[PDB]
Amino acid sequence: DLEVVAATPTSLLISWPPPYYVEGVTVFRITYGETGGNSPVQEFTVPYWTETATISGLKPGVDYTITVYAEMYPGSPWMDIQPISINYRT
Amino acid sequence: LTEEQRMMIRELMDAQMKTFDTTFSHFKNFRLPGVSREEAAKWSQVRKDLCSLKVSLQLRGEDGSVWNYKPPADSGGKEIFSLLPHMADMSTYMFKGIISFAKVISYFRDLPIEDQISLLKGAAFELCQLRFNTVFNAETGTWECGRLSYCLEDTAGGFQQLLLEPMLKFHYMLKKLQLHEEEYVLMQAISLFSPDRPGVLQHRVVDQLQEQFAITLKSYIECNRPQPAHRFLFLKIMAMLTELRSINAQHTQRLLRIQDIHPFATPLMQELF
Repeated sequence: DLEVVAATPTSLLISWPPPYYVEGVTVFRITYGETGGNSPVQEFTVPYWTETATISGLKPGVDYTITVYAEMYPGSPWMDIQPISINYRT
Repeated sequence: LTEEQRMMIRELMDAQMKTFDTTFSHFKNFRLPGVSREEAAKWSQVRKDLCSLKVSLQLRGEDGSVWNYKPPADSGGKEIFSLLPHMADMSTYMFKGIISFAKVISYFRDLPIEDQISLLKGAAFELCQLRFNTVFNAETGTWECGRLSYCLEDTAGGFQQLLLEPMLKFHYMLKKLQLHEEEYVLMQAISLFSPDRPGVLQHRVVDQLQEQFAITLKSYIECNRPQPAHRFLFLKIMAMLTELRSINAQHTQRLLRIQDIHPFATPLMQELF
């Protein structure tokens, strides 16, 4: 599961459970894009320990798509997949 | 060189090769430049921190087109910043590599997770700097980073001016040593495990590891380096590492000052610091 702990119309706070397949993971890539897009996707990355992320500058009233990718130091694994995804609206 | 030492070096070598992209082939999508209060006098200090850095940037095409960027002279402006967004992306890309490199090592994975976090946060800039050095060209005064290159401006100024900044001096001095890849990799290991670093419960375990690596570095040089010249060399490298830790502290202060008037930092950088 991926959760939004809090929202404001601009801004998001989001959480995920730790895996499971860590160590596995060097970092989490995070992508948020407008939910089906004109928008270019935005991705940023955080350390494997981090359970929490902030997304900012969002438009009000817009449905959104948020994707988390967990990134594996070469030949872990734990395979592979999934990216885990959610949609939220201003 | 004990079978264990040889094994230790082998593991480090593997991690770097997986860990580290010398090409910077996979470095993509970076930002590019051009693309009354008081606080201020914070600004005058901030300008000083920026001033030391400043570099030309060159991009090489798949075409073999070259793009050259020359940074503005200071002004007020907020000109000074312009590189900063690009720099953060490069640091962020480097950091991801650094984190993997730690992850690969068996000893690091073994460590209690809180300890990993403390070490990585302490380590990360120093390791990143060490990786940069391998790219660095003293004669050029350039870091060559695949298609990307960064070239130092000449203040003229001088070398005498240039050497004033600790980071620049360190790269030139480290480059002089002409280290083997094993030597560079060991340094990262010694840096990566520091007992000192803030937030570390498990001092005793780390210190042994750091010592064990240090001996391996000491052993390697004596066996592999033909001795008579090189008797010093281990001492100098250790000296460089000590210098690095101090430089790391200086950098950390600088970033905080820059951010506070200006924020560039990526989420990973904030997470890491």
